[PDB]
Amino acid sequence: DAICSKANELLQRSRQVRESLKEYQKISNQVDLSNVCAQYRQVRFYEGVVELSLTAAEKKDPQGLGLHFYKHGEPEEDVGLQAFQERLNSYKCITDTLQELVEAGHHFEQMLKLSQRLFSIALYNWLIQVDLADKLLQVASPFLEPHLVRMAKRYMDLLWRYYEKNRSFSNAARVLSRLADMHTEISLQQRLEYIARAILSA
Amino acid sequence: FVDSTFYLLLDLITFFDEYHSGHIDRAFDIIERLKLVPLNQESVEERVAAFRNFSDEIRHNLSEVLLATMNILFTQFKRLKGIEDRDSQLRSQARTLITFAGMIPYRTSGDTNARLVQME
Repeated sequence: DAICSKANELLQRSRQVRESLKEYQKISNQVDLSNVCAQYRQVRFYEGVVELSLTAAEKKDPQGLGLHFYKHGEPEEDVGLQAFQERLNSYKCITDTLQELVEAGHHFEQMLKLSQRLFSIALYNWLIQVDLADKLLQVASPFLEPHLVRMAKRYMDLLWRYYEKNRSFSNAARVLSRLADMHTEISLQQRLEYIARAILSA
Repeated sequence: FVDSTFYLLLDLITFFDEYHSGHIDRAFDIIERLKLVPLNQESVEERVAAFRNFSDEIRHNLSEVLLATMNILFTQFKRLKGIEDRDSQLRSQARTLITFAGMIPYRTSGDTNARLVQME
Protein backbone atom coordinates (compact mmCIF):
# COMPACT_ATOMS: atom_id res chain seq x y z
CA ASP A 1 0.00 0.00 0.00
CA ALA A 2 2.07 2.84 1.32
CA ILE A 3 5.08 0.92 0.16
CA CYS A 4 3.53 0.71 -3.27
CA SER A 5 2.93 4.43 -3.28
CA LYS A 6 6.55 4.92 -2.37
CA ALA A 7 7.57 2.69 -5.23
CA ASN A 8 5.55 4.72 -7.68
CA GLU A 9 7.29 7.79 -6.36
CA LEU A 10 10.58 5.96 -6.58
CA LEU A 11 10.06 5.42 -10.26
CA GLN A 12 8.48 8.84 -10.63
CA ARG A 13 11.66 10.55 -9.56
CA SER A 14 13.32 8.27 -12.07
CA ARG A 15 10.85 9.49 -14.64
CA GLN A 16 12.13 13.00 -14.13
CA VAL A 17 15.63 11.65 -14.62
CA ARG A 18 21.00 4.26 -12.55
CA GLU A 19 20.06 4.36 -8.90
CA SER A 20 16.35 4.84 -9.19
CA LEU A 21 16.31 1.85 -11.49
CA LYS A 22 17.90 -0.21 -8.76
CA GLU A 23 15.48 1.13 -6.23
CA TYR A 24 12.64 -0.01 -8.41
CA GLN A 25 14.07 -3.49 -8.72
CA LYS A 26 13.90 -3.81 -4.99
CA ILE A 27 10.26 -2.73 -4.85
CA SER A 28 8.86 -4.67 -7.87
CA ASN A 29 5.65 -6.64 -7.38
CA GLN A 30 2.10 -7.10 -8.78
CA VAL A 31 -0.44 -5.32 -10.91
CA ASP A 32 0.57 -1.82 -10.04
CA LEU A 33 3.76 -2.85 -11.72
CA SER A 34 1.90 -2.70 -14.99
CA ASN A 35 1.53 1.05 -14.76
CA VAL A 36 4.97 1.28 -13.29
CA CYS A 37 6.37 -0.68 -16.24
CA ALA A 38 5.32 1.90 -18.75
CA GLN A 39 7.37 4.29 -16.69
CA TYR A 40 10.45 2.08 -16.75
CA ARG A 41 10.22 1.96 -20.54
CA GLN A 42 10.26 5.70 -20.84
CA VAL A 43 13.95 5.75 -20.29
CA ARG A 44 14.46 2.75 -22.57
CA PHE A 45 14.66 0.17 -19.83
CA TYR A 46 13.29 -2.76 -21.76
CA GLU A 47 15.93 -5.33 -20.98
CA GLY A 48 15.97 -4.79 -17.28
CA VAL A 49 12.23 -4.68 -17.18
CA VAL A 50 11.88 -8.19 -18.53
CA GLU A 51 14.15 -9.76 -15.95
CA LEU A 52 12.17 -7.69 -13.55
CA SER A 53 8.89 -9.16 -14.64
CA LEU A 54 10.33 -12.64 -14.69
CA THR A 55 11.94 -12.37 -11.31
CA ALA A 56 8.67 -11.16 -9.91
CA ALA A 57 6.86 -14.08 -11.43
CA GLU A 58 9.27 -16.44 -9.75
CA LYS A 59 9.13 -14.49 -6.49
CA LYS A 60 5.44 -15.08 -5.96
CA ASP A 61 5.46 -18.76 -6.96
CA PRO A 62 8.65 -20.16 -5.40
CA GLN A 63 8.58 -22.44 -6.57
CA GLY A 64 7.42 -24.69 -9.34
CA LEU A 65 3.90 -24.94 -8.00
CA GLY A 66 2.36 -23.85 -11.27
CA LEU A 67 4.23 -26.54 -13.13
CA HIS A 68 2.41 -29.12 -11.05
CA PHE A 69 -0.88 -27.39 -11.74
CA TYR A 70 -0.30 -27.68 -15.46
CA LYS A 71 0.61 -31.34 -15.19
CA HIS A 72 -2.82 -32.15 -13.88
CA GLY A 73 -4.20 -29.26 -15.87
CA GLU A 74 -7.29 -29.72 -13.77
CA PRO A 75 -9.85 -27.05 -13.31
CA GLU A 76 -10.01 -28.09 -9.69
CA GLU A 77 -7.72 -26.41 -7.23
CA ASP A 78 -5.23 -29.10 -8.06
CA VAL A 79 -1.29 -27.70 -7.42
CA GLY A 80 -3.27 -24.47 -6.90
CA LEU A 81 -4.46 -22.88 -10.12
CA GLN A 82 -4.08 -19.43 -8.65
CA ALA A 83 -0.34 -19.47 -9.05
CA PHE A 84 -0.80 -20.33 -12.70
CA GLN A 85 -3.29 -17.61 -13.42
CA GLU A 86 -1.14 -15.04 -11.69
CA ARG A 87 2.04 -15.83 -13.57
CA LEU A 88 0.32 -15.79 -16.91
CA ASN A 89 -0.66 -12.21 -16.33
CA SER A 90 2.97 -11.41 -15.70
CA TYR A 91 3.94 -13.45 -18.70
CA LYS A 92 1.49 -11.58 -20.85
CA CYS A 93 3.11 -8.47 -19.56
CA ILE A 94 6.46 -9.75 -20.69
CA THR A 95 5.11 -10.59 -24.09
CA ASP A 96 3.25 -7.33 -24.25
CA THR A 97 6.49 -5.52 -23.57
CA LEU A 98 8.33 -7.60 -26.12
CA GLN A 99 5.91 -6.47 -28.76
CA GLU A 100 6.52 -2.82 -27.92
CA LEU A 101 10.22 -3.25 -28.51
CA VAL A 102 9.46 -3.64 -32.15
CA GLU A 103 18.59 -2.52 -30.01
CA ALA A 104 15.99 -5.22 -30.36
CA GLY A 105 18.32 -8.12 -29.72
CA HIS A 106 19.48 -7.28 -26.25
CA HIS A 107 15.93 -7.40 -24.99
CA PHE A 108 15.08 -10.76 -26.55
CA GLU A 109 18.21 -12.66 -25.64
CA GLN A 110 17.59 -11.75 -22.03
CA MET A 111 14.22 -13.49 -22.08
CA LEU A 112 15.55 -16.56 -23.81
CA LYS A 113 18.64 -16.66 -21.69
CA LEU A 114 16.65 -17.13 -18.55
CA SER A 115 15.87 -20.29 -16.71
CA GLN A 116 12.14 -20.74 -16.83
CA ARG A 117 10.93 -23.78 -18.73
CA LEU A 118 6.57 -22.20 -18.01
CA PHE A 119 7.90 -18.95 -19.34
CA SER A 120 9.62 -20.27 -22.42
CA ILE A 121 6.87 -22.70 -23.20
CA ALA A 122 4.51 -19.77 -22.95
CA LEU A 123 6.85 -17.64 -25.00
CA TYR A 124 6.83 -20.20 -27.74
CA ASN A 125 3.09 -20.44 -27.61
CA TRP A 126 3.11 -16.70 -27.91
CA LEU A 127 5.39 -16.95 -30.90
CA ILE A 128 3.24 -19.47 -32.73
CA GLN A 129 0.19 -17.25 -32.45
CA VAL A 130 2.20 -14.45 -34.02
CA ASP A 131 3.28 -16.88 -36.73
CA LEU A 132 6.74 -16.05 -35.43
CA ALA A 133 7.17 -19.81 -35.64
CA ASP A 134 9.99 -19.66 -38.15
CA LYS A 135 11.95 -17.68 -35.57
CA LEU A 136 11.41 -20.64 -33.29
CA LEU A 137 13.78 -22.71 -35.37
CA GLN A 138 16.50 -20.24 -34.48
CA VAL A 139 15.98 -20.35 -30.72
CA ALA A 140 18.89 -22.22 -29.15
CA SER A 141 17.29 -22.55 -25.70
CA PRO A 142 17.56 -25.91 -24.13
CA PHE A 143 13.92 -25.51 -23.20
CA LEU A 144 12.98 -25.42 -26.84
CA GLU A 145 13.70 -29.03 -27.62
CA PRO A 146 11.26 -30.39 -25.11
CA HIS A 147 8.77 -27.77 -26.18
CA LEU A 148 8.74 -29.04 -29.72
CA VAL A 149 8.67 -32.62 -28.62
CA ARG A 150 5.71 -32.25 -26.32
CA MET A 151 3.77 -30.14 -28.81
CA ALA A 152 4.67 -32.43 -31.67
CA LYS A 153 1.44 -34.31 -31.85
CA ARG A 154 -1.70 -26.42 -36.72
CA TYR A 155 0.85 -28.66 -35.13
CA MET A 156 2.03 -29.72 -38.56
CA ASP A 157 3.81 -26.42 -38.74
CA LEU A 158 5.46 -27.43 -35.48
CA LEU A 159 6.54 -30.64 -37.16
CA TRP A 160 7.61 -28.98 -40.38
CA ARG A 161 9.56 -26.99 -37.89
CA TYR A 162 10.74 -30.11 -36.08
CA TYR A 163 12.24 -32.16 -38.88
CA GLU A 164 13.81 -29.01 -40.18
CA LYS A 165 14.87 -28.29 -36.63
CA ASN A 166 16.73 -31.53 -36.38
CA ARG A 167 20.02 -31.02 -38.08
CA SER A 168 20.55 -34.69 -37.43
CA PHE A 169 19.34 -36.85 -40.27
CA SER A 170 18.06 -39.72 -38.19
CA ASN A 171 15.86 -37.64 -35.96
CA ALA A 172 14.58 -35.63 -38.85
CA ALA A 173 13.61 -38.71 -40.81
CA ARG A 174 11.79 -40.31 -37.95
CA VAL A 175 9.55 -37.30 -37.71
CA LEU A 176 8.64 -37.06 -41.38
CA SER A 177 7.78 -40.69 -41.36
CA ARG A 178 5.34 -40.09 -38.54
CA LEU A 179 4.24 -37.05 -40.46
CA ALA A 180 3.29 -39.20 -43.39
CA ASP A 181 1.73 -41.92 -41.26
CA MET A 182 -0.22 -39.43 -39.19
CA HIS A 183 -3.95 -39.89 -38.88
CA THR A 184 -4.49 -34.81 -39.89
CA GLU A 185 -5.40 -34.65 -43.52
CA ILE A 186 -2.29 -34.20 -45.56
CA SER A 187 -2.19 -34.79 -49.27
CA LEU A 188 -0.37 -37.85 -50.52
CA GLN A 189 1.77 -35.59 -52.63
CA GLN A 190 2.99 -34.10 -49.39
CA ARG A 191 2.95 -37.48 -47.71
CA LEU A 192 5.34 -38.60 -50.40
CA GLU A 193 7.29 -35.40 -50.22
CA TYR A 194 7.77 -36.24 -46.60
CA ILE A 195 8.95 -39.70 -47.55
CA ALA A 196 11.12 -38.37 -50.32
CA ARG A 197 12.66 -36.10 -47.76
CA ALA A 198 12.78 -38.79 -45.10
CA ILE A 199 14.31 -41.30 -47.48
CA LEU A 200 16.94 -38.79 -48.53
CA SER A 201 17.99 -38.61 -44.90
CA ALA A 202 18.78 -42.29 -45.27
CA PHE B 1 30.38 -40.49 -77.54
CA VAL B 2 34.05 -39.78 -77.21
CA ASP B 3 33.60 -36.25 -78.51
CA SER B 4 30.63 -35.65 -76.27
CA THR B 5 32.52 -36.36 -73.10
CA PHE B 6 35.25 -34.17 -74.49
CA TYR B 7 32.97 -31.19 -74.85
CA LEU B 8 31.54 -31.75 -71.41
CA LEU B 9 34.99 -31.69 -69.92
CA LEU B 10 35.71 -28.46 -71.74
CA ASP B 11 32.46 -26.92 -70.55
CA LEU B 12 33.25 -27.85 -66.99
CA ILE B 13 36.68 -26.25 -67.42
CA THR B 14 35.27 -22.96 -68.69
CA PHE B 15 33.04 -23.07 -65.64
CA PHE B 16 36.22 -23.30 -63.60
CA ASP B 17 37.81 -20.33 -65.31
CA GLU B 18 34.85 -18.19 -64.43
CA TYR B 19 34.39 -19.82 -61.03
CA HIS B 20 36.35 -17.47 -58.83
CA SER B 21 37.67 -14.47 -60.65
CA GLY B 22 34.16 -13.45 -59.72
CA HIS B 23 31.35 -14.00 -62.15
CA ILE B 24 29.19 -15.90 -59.70
CA ASP B 25 26.10 -15.45 -61.80
CA ARG B 26 27.74 -16.74 -64.94
CA ALA B 27 28.85 -19.93 -63.23
CA PHE B 28 25.33 -21.00 -62.38
CA ASP B 29 24.18 -20.44 -65.91
CA ILE B 30 26.89 -22.62 -67.36
CA ILE B 31 26.57 -25.37 -64.77
CA GLU B 32 22.88 -25.62 -65.50
CA ARG B 33 23.63 -25.87 -69.20
CA LEU B 34 25.63 -28.98 -68.46
CA LYS B 35 22.33 -30.68 -67.77
CA LEU B 36 24.11 -32.78 -65.17
CA VAL B 37 22.65 -31.26 -61.99
CA PRO B 38 18.99 -30.83 -61.13
CA LEU B 39 18.13 -27.13 -61.14
CA ASN B 40 14.41 -27.72 -61.58
CA GLN B 41 12.21 -29.51 -59.13
CA GLU B 42 12.73 -32.63 -57.09
CA SER B 43 13.86 -34.20 -60.39
CA VAL B 44 17.01 -34.76 -58.29
CA GLU B 45 16.14 -38.44 -58.37
CA GLU B 46 16.01 -38.55 -62.12
CA ARG B 47 19.51 -37.23 -61.69
CA VAL B 48 20.07 -40.39 -59.67
CA ALA B 49 18.73 -42.60 -62.38
CA ALA B 50 20.96 -40.78 -64.72
CA PHE B 51 24.14 -41.00 -62.72
CA ARG B 52 25.08 -44.64 -62.74
CA ASN B 53 24.65 -44.45 -66.50
CA PHE B 54 27.24 -41.67 -66.58
CA SER B 55 30.56 -42.40 -68.17
CA ASP B 56 33.42 -43.10 -65.84
CA GLU B 57 35.12 -39.83 -66.65
CA ILE B 58 32.17 -37.64 -65.63
CA ARG B 59 31.00 -39.85 -62.79
CA HIS B 60 34.26 -38.85 -61.11
CA ASN B 61 33.90 -35.07 -61.75
CA LEU B 62 30.47 -34.55 -60.17
CA SER B 63 31.90 -33.99 -56.69
CA GLU B 64 33.20 -30.56 -57.65
CA VAL B 65 30.20 -29.76 -59.78
CA LEU B 66 28.28 -29.93 -56.58
CA LEU B 67 29.81 -27.50 -54.07
CA ALA B 68 30.72 -25.24 -56.96
CA THR B 69 26.99 -24.81 -57.19
CA MET B 70 26.74 -24.51 -53.46
CA ASN B 71 29.18 -21.64 -53.31
CA ILE B 72 28.11 -19.32 -56.05
CA LEU B 73 24.68 -20.11 -54.75
CA PHE B 74 25.87 -19.07 -51.30
CA THR B 75 27.95 -16.03 -52.23
CA GLN B 76 25.49 -14.72 -54.76
CA PHE B 77 22.73 -15.23 -52.25
CA LYS B 78 24.52 -13.26 -49.65
CA ARG B 79 21.67 -11.82 -47.71
CA LEU B 80 21.21 -8.45 -49.28
CA LYS B 81 20.90 -5.08 -47.66
CA GLY B 82 17.68 -3.15 -47.95
CA ILE B 83 11.49 -4.13 -55.66
CA GLU B 84 11.75 -7.66 -56.86
CA ASP B 85 14.17 -9.98 -55.17
CA ARG B 86 13.53 -13.58 -55.92
CA ASP B 87 15.82 -15.20 -53.40
CA SER B 88 13.58 -18.21 -53.58
CA GLN B 89 15.29 -19.40 -56.69
CA LEU B 90 19.01 -19.97 -56.26
CA ARG B 91 17.65 -21.40 -53.05
CA SER B 92 15.50 -24.10 -54.48
CA GLN B 93 18.55 -24.95 -56.52
CA ALA B 94 20.57 -25.62 -53.42
CA ARG B 95 17.75 -27.77 -52.07
CA THR B 96 17.51 -29.97 -55.12
CA LEU B 97 21.27 -30.18 -55.21
CA ILE B 98 21.41 -31.29 -51.58
CA THR B 99 18.82 -33.97 -52.13
CA PHE B 100 20.99 -35.04 -55.02
CA ALA B 101 24.13 -35.05 -52.89
CA GLY B 102 22.20 -36.82 -50.18
CA MET B 103 21.28 -39.61 -52.54
CA ILE B 104 24.76 -40.19 -53.82
CA PRO B 105 27.25 -39.71 -51.04
CA TYR B 106 28.33 -43.29 -51.01
CA ARG B 107 29.10 -43.20 -54.66
CA THR B 108 31.11 -40.09 -54.01
CA SER B 109 34.48 -39.40 -52.45
CA GLY B 110 32.98 -38.61 -49.11
CA ASP B 111 32.66 -34.95 -48.58
CA THR B 112 29.18 -33.89 -47.86
CA ASN B 113 30.82 -30.86 -46.46
CA ALA B 114 28.45 -29.16 -48.80
CA ARG B 115 26.74 -28.72 -45.49
CA LEU B 116 29.37 -26.32 -44.26
CA VAL B 117 28.97 -24.10 -47.26
CA GLN B 118 25.23 -24.76 -47.24
CA MET B 119 24.62 -23.04 -43.94
CA GLU B 120 25.88 -19.95 -42.20
